[PDB]
Amino acid sequence: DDMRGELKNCSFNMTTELRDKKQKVYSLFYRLDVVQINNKEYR
Amino acid sequence: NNNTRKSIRIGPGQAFYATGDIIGDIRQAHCNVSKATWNETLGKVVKQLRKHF
Amino acid sequence: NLWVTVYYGVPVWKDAETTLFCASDKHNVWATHACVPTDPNPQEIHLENVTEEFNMWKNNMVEQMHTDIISLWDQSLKPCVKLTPLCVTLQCTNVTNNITDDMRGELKNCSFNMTTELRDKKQKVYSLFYRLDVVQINNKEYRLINCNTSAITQACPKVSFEPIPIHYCAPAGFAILKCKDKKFNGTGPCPSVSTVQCTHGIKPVVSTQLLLNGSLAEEEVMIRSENITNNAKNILVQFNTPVQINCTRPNNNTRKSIRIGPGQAFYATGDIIGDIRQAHCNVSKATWNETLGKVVKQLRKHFGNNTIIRFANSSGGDLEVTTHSFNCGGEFFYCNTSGLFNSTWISNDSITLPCRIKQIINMWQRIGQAMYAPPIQGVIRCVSNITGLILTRDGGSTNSTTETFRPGGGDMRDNWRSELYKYKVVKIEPLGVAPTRCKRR
Amino acid sequence: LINCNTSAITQACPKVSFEPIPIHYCAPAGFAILKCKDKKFNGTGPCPSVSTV
Amino acid sequence: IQVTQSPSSLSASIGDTITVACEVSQDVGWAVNWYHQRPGRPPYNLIYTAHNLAPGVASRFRGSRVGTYFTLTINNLLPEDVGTYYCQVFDSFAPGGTRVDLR
Amino acid sequence: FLGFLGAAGSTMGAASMTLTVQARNLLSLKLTVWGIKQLQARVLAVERYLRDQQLLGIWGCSGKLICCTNVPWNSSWSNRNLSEIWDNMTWLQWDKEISNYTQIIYGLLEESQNQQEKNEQDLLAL
Amino acid sequence: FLGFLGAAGSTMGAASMTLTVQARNLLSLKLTVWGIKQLQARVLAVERYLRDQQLLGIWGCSGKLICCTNVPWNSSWSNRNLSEIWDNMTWLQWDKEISNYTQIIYGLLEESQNQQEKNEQDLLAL
Amino acid sequence: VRLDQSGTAVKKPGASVRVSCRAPDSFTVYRPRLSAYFIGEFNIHWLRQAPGQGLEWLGFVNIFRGAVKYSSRFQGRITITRDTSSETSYLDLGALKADDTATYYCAWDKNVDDNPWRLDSWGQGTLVIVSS
Ligand SMILES: *[C@@H]1O[C@H](CO)[C@@H](O[C@@H]2O[C@H](CO)[C@@H](O[C@@H]3O[C@H](CO)[C@@H](O)[C@H](O)[C@@H]3O)[C@H](O)[C@H]2NC(C)=O)[C@H](O)[C@H]1NC(C)=O
Ligand SMILES: *[C@@H]1O[C@H](CO)[C@@H](O[C@@H]2O[C@H](CO)[C@@H](O)[C@H](O)[C@H]2NC(C)=O)[C@H](O)[C@H]1NC(C)=O
Ligand SMILES: *[C@@H]1O[C@H](CO)[C@@H](O[C@@H]2O[C@H](CO)[C@@H](O)[C@H](O)[C@H]2NC(C)=O)[C@H](O)[C@H]1NC(C)=O
Ligand SMILES: *[C@@H]1O[C@H](CO)[C@@H](O[C@@H]2O[C@H](CO)[C@@H](O)[C@H](O)[C@H]2NC(C)=O)[C@H](O)[C@H]1NC(C)=O
Ligand SMILES: *[C@@H]1O[C@H](CO)[C@@H](O[C@@H]2O[C@H](CO)[C@@H](O)[C@H](O)[C@H]2NC(C)=O)[C@H](O)[C@H]1NC(C)=O
Ligand SMILES: *[C@@H]1O[C@H](CO)[C@@H](O[C@@H]2O[C@H](CO)[C@@H](O)[C@H](O)[C@H]2NC(C)=O)[C@H](O)[C@H]1NC(C)=O
Ligand SMILES: *[C@@H]1O[C@H](CO)[C@@H](O[C@@H]2O[C@H](CO)[C@@H](O)[C@H](O)[C@H]2NC(C)=O)[C@H](O)[C@H]1NC(C)=O
Ligand SMILES: *[C@@H]1O[C@H](CO)[C@@H](O)[C@H](O)[C@H]1NC(C)=O
Ligand SMILES: *[C@@H]1O[C@H](CO)[C@@H](O)[C@H](O)[C@H]1NC(C)=O
Ligand SMILES: *[C@@H]1O[C@H](CO)[C@@H](O)[C@H](O)[C@H]1NC(C)=O
Ligand SMILES: *[C@@H]1O[C@H](CO)[C@@H](O)[C@H](O)[C@H]1NC(C)=O
Ligand SMILES: *[C@@H]1O[C@H](CO)[C@@H](O)[C@H](O)[C@H]1NC(C)=O
Ligand SMILES: *[C@@H]1O[C@H](CO)[C@@H](O)[C@H](O)[C@H]1NC(C)=O
Ligand SMILES: *[C@@H]1O[C@H](CO)[C@@H](O)[C@H](O)[C@H]1NC(C)=O
Ligand SMILES: *[C@@H]1O[C@H](CO)[C@@H](O)[C@H](O)[C@H]1NC(C)=O
Ligand SMILES: *[C@@H]1O[C@H](CO)[C@@H](O)[C@H](O)[C@H]1NC(C)=O
Ligand SMILES: *[C@@H]1O[C@H](CO)[C@@H](O)[C@H](O)[C@H]1NC(C)=O
Ligand SMILES: *[C@@H]1O[C@H](CO)[C@@H](O)[C@H](O)[C@H]1NC(C)=O
Ligand SMILES: *[C@@H]1O[C@H](CO)[C@@H](O)[C@H](O)[C@H]1NC(C)=O
Ligand SMILES: *[C@@H]1O[C@H](CO)[C@@H](O)[C@H](O)[C@H]1NC(C)=O
Ligand SMILES: *[C@@H]1O[C@H](CO)[C@@H](O)[C@H](O)[C@H]1NC(C)=O
Ligand SMILES: *[C@@H]1O[C@H](CO)[C@@H](O)[C@H](O)[C@H]1NC(C)=O
Ligand SMILES: *[C@@H]1O[C@H](CO)[C@@H](O)[C@H](O)[C@H]1NC(C)=O
Ligand SMILES: *[C@@H]1O[C@H](CO)[C@@H](O)[C@H](O)[C@H]1NC(C)=O
Ligand SMILES: *[C@@H]1O[C@H](CO)[C@@H](O)[C@H](O)[C@H]1NC(C)=O
Repeated sequence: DDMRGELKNCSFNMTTELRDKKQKVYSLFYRLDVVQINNKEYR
Repeated sequence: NNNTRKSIRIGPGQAFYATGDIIGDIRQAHCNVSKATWNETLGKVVKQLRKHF
Repeated sequence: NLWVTVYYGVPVWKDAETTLFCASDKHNVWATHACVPTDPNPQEIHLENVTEEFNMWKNNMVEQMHTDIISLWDQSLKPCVKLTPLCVTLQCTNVTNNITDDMRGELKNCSFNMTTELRDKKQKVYSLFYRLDVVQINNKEYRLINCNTSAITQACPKVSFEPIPIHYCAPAGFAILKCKDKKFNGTGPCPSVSTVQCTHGIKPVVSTQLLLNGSLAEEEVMIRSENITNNAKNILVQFNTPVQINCTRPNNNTRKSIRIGPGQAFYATGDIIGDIRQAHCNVSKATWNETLGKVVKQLRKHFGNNTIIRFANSSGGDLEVTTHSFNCGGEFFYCNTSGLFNSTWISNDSITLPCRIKQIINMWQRIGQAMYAPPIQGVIRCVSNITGLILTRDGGSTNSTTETFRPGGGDMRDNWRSELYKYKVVKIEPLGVAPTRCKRR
Repeated sequence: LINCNTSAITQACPKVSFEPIPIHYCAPAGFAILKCKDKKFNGTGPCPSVSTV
Repeated sequence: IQVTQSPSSLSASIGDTITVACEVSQDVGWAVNWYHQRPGRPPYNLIYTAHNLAPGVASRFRGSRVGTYFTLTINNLLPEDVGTYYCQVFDSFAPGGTRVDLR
Repeated sequence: FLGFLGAAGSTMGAASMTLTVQARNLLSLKLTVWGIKQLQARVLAVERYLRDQQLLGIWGCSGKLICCTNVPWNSSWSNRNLSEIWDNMTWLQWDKEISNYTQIIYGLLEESQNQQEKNEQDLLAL
Repeated sequence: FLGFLGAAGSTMGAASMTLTVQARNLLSLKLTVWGIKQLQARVLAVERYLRDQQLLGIWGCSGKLICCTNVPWNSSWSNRNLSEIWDNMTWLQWDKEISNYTQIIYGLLEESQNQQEKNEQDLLAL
Repeated sequence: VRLDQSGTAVKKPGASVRVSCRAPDSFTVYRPRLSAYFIGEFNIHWLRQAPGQGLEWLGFVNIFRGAVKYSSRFQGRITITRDTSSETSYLDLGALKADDTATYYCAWDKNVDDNPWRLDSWGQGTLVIVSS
């Protein structure tokens, strides 16, 4: 109950070894590290 | 939480260490302080603090 | 009776470790300009009656040299363009115009999109990369080899990689003891100690299997090893005579400048004028045979007269160890040297060694950084002396007298032990106390 | 930008002032600075009136 | 180089003091290492340089050098010491080893 | 004349004749590796000289290459004959066989100098 | 023996008896913050020691822990009795009450040393 | 240092075998004066133990640039290589014979001049069985 919304499962486009090639990967960020932008968009 | 460090290569020799999926239940990180010990320490502190007031 | 008398300036020294500053007699990688100008006439003083213990294997000077060389190599690289945008998909095609049999597939004609001076604008350029520099991705798609686990930084083209001799000079209150014994192996006392303010001209040449441009033994070929019984310690060989080595890069290479951003230039490899041949190092067959004969003659002492000595090539590993790698006029070679250590020994002609070229060099094996050597315009050609060997004896059964020796290396410290073998660092202790019949008034 | 094909610019930090502040160059101990007091001194040759600072 | 070590096997009761020999054919200085292998278990370093204890090894283990004659001495033997002993000199391992078991 | 450490292997008397030549060599840019090494070497030389100068000064022997004191020879440090020491030995061995007794000798020299000076104070005052 | 600053609270005479122990402690890598701080500290220590040694040298008292001079003591600085000073006072208060007259004393010391040395030269030449 | 090896392998005579040995986070060292993670000059030794027999030494590889020294009893059919990126060592034995049935161990050598051929840490061992 206390952990509801504290984690965020964020997936983003990230650059890879080959500069032209892009890459999609996901990671977990705590709610205090990401802010909403006005699923939803975060940074 | 039993966190996993997932290495994400964002460039030449540059690695960004991300947070992978957590194995098992996800709980709240917490700290524990003995109630009696903390109460005794607070009692000593308040006893020593009455002198200045 | 007797009384304690204090003396100042007595000739007493203890073994000690200290920082040694540089002195030397275009801008270079070693920053020899920063070295203080050495005296035109070095002072060398003969310490007769003196027998001082020496041990080059536990000498600090080799470690301090290693640290200084790597620090200089790193510092000379900081104000240079970083080729992080080069890690882009490459479209490489076979180069098959005026190429020989041995050169089939060793060079690649890669074309790639590259960032123009205007950030939004992009340009398509092409460059020539050796096969050892590019790896296939699974015409075909390639990438620079180190782009997976290293950031590329181009060596500045204007700094010379040539080894300028450097003298390691100890500060005041310290002395450098030079072992002048001509029959001195690396350990044991050296009863010919002579002090000098600092060492002779040391060229920090970077080679793996053959010791280039080094200092010669005075009388005969010497075989120095920490534990000759230990078949894992490298055997330092020093030649009493020099073995000359021609070699060159026959390709008429052209440096094409590609502007990859604001004030950032990447020097590519343009079309080669004329035919394309194989880089190869020449060694005189008779001279090499004579030197090998002297080496095996001096090597029978540590193993016995009736033993069979056989020289075999490198057993395997990375390219730097399996081949004889070194720099020559700004380019890094990787020479096979399989025809050198090939004969076996029991009780005009030249040997052509096929070499290969690399541009991505990761000397010192540093995690995260690698160097891109810019191509050298014209035909490079250098003449050097093989003044040493790095031999590693194999094991063997107890039923065999055949001791197989193979070229080794990799550890640059072993290369620099062959130049700092005769020197050591001592700390002057000028206070002495001795009983005397004098008593203060 | 005219720079773009010959150089890379770094913006001067706006908070640092380019205004000239007088600064005195002082020699270490064991060294002295000789100040020529001649008002007709053209810069070459002897200076009859020398004062040290 | 040839290295020999003896006896081939020995049985000792709890708490006894036992020693094992490892002879080298040539002077090698102190470059002798001692290894413990429990049955069905990977070997681990026991003594290095013939007189230095490996980390985690109890002080009851002692090694000594007599010219070309090397000895590893066991004090107050305990059940976990059962197994085989090997002495290493560079690339040479003594054949067979010495199996030590409770009596 | 032989030079710096010229008489290192010579006898005691010959070495003592020429202390000055080793005495003079005890003392004689950007933040580059060579520059910082040079600076550290310079400072190290300065401090190595000054430690020795301070030690000489405490014993009341500053400015004198050879200085006699009032500390008796305990004869346990070395009972060797004077002729043997000063004609058939080098400074290196002499320092070799007194490496452990040096500190107590230095302390005796320090205390003897201090008391000597205060004694002088009384006489100069009276 | 008490150690460095051991006799800090002692009387004048007892403190002067052990000047050596405080006298011997005035004198005793990359460009990292710790390294640069170490180098700055080393240079500061060596310069402070040499400033003190030079200041002693000007008064012709180099190498002497306790040295006498030839300038009279004007009672304006301190008129206290000697017995009280040397038996019922510590060096801290003594420096406390003469902090202001130090410079003129140093100047008198320098002038007296120069004049005495010139007189000695005149006598040596004649 | 912890060592991890591959699982059991079953092979026929004349085949080839590859056993992996991974030593995570141990291939790199921090030279302090030089201020970077460099690949240390470690040696990974490869040893095998026949059922009920003593230990036998095969060969070792130098992590720095891949220098290899091989026992003469196996020269010509043995190959030891390491991958600095994955921090793993590979043993490649060829022309396997029925007597090669043994538990193959990979060992860690700090390569310290004062302690020659110290095998400080050992893997769990890998059973390689060959039969027809
Ligand atoms: C061992 O020493 C020899 C002699 O010092 C080195 O050969 C020298 O190599 C350099 C470049 O590698 C040559 O300099 C170049 O000369 C050409 C032609 O004059 C010039 O166009 C270049 O701009 C550059 O100055 C130098 O001439 C050459 N010396 C000779 C041939 O006598 C050799 O490289 C050394 N071995 C090494 C470093 O492994
Ligand atoms: C914090 O944790 C430590 C150890 O995890 C606790 O110490 C233990 O306390 C129990 C009592 O609950 C004893 O039985 C154990 O012997 C103790 N072990 C050690 C190693 O100290 C400590 O009590 C905990 N404190 C709080 C406030 O939770
Ligand atoms: C083999 O190498 C070892 C170690 O380098 C040598 O052992 C040293 O021997 C000297 C002899 O004077 C001792 O003073 C050292 O303490 C030893 N160091 C050790 C044991 O770490 C040994 O002498 C060498 N033997 C041969 C035959 O080369
Ligand atoms: C190395 O030696 C080889 C032969 O031993 C040289 O190759 C010859 O080069 C000349 C040009 O000078 C040609 O005319 C010959 O046909 C070549 N012989 C061959 C290819 O077998 C080579 O030039 C030498 N390299 C040097 C001296 O740098
Ligand atoms: C390396 O190249 C040099 C050229 O600089 C060779 O020296 C020449 O050798 C020939 C013999 O074939 C002589 O006729 C020339 O007079 C030499 N020129 C000199 C000394 O300037 C040298 O022989 C080559 N080394 C090898 C092993 O071939
Ligand atoms: C050392 O020499 C041997 C033989 O002289 C080389 O073995 C050859 O390796 C190549 C691979 O590049 C094979 O294609 C050949 O069939 C092998 N020949 C044999 C086994 O006789 C070995 O590569 C050489 N080592 C180096 C480092 O060059
Ligand atoms: C170093 O040279 C040797 C011989 O000069 C090379 O070994 C030969 O490689 C070719 C390549 O196919 C084989 O056909 C030969 O059978 C091999 N042996 C001989 C005696 O020629 C070796 O490959 C070279 N090392 C390299 C290229 O890295
Ligand atoms: C998602 O998480 C946020 C926490 O910032 C919370 O406010 C929101 O209600 C959550 N939405 C759902 C559907 O769980
Ligand atoms: C986060 O989302 C990814 C898919 O984008 C999924 O694979 C992963 O399991 C998720 N992690 C969670 C829900 O903790
Ligand atoms: C990555 O870019 C694609 C391109 O349209 C987009 O569809 C996708 O949502 C992006 N992924 C993100 C923003 O995580
Ligand atoms: C965390 O997960 C790993 C497997 O990834 C497991 O080995 C470990 O025991 C787990 N830790 C706990 C505290 O359960
Ligand atoms: C703390 O202890 C005092 C006296 O023992 C008691 O009066 C008080 O209620 C206690 N408070 C808590 C929070 O335990
Ligand atoms: C490489 O390819 C380019 C075209 O992308 C061509 O202009 C050039 O001549 C080629 N060079 C060689 C050596 O094949
Ligand atoms: C091009 O070179 C590669 C070497 O990397 C070779 O494998 C390939 O066969 C060559 N292509 C042709 C058409 O010869
Ligand atoms: C450059 O980018 C264009 C854009 O699609 C592509 O068609 C071309 O193949 C690229 N050239 C390379 C990767 O060499
Ligand atoms: C990068 O890719 C190359 C491609 O062959 C591979 O050999 C290398 O091991 C990779 N490095 C990694 C995954 O760190
Ligand atoms: C080296 O020289 C010393 C002294 O002459 C001698 O004792 C020793 O045997 C020589 N060889 C080695 C490998 O130390
Ligand atoms: C190479 O050897 C020649 C003599 O054969 C000599 O004159 C020359 O100085 C040597 N070059 C070096 C040591 O760099
Ligand atoms: C190399 O090519 C250039 C043309 O760019 C020419 O001027 C020069 O003479 C050539 N060098 C040789 C050795 O053929
Ligand atoms: C080198 O000398 C040996 C001496 O036995 C001889 O067998 C061999 O043929 C010689 N090699 C040559 C001259 O190339
Ligand atoms: C090595 O020597 C053998 C004969 O001893 C010869 O057949 C072979 O070609 C040689 N290898 C070379 C020259 O690379
Ligand atoms: C930069 O561009 C200007 C014109 O915009 C030109 O005159 C100048 O030569 C160029 N500099 C280069 C290409 O280095
Ligand atoms: C400055 O004055 C000196 C006076 O001697 C004279 O020699 C010198 O030529 C003058 N210089 C100029 C620039 O007039
Ligand atoms: C070396 O010793 C001999 C006799 O032992 C002596 O005559 C000679 O003077 C000594 N050397 C020096 C430089 O004094
Ligand atoms: C401290 O004061 C007492 C009494 O005044 C005295 O006896 C003692 O000697 C003093 N301490 C020292 C170190 O002199």
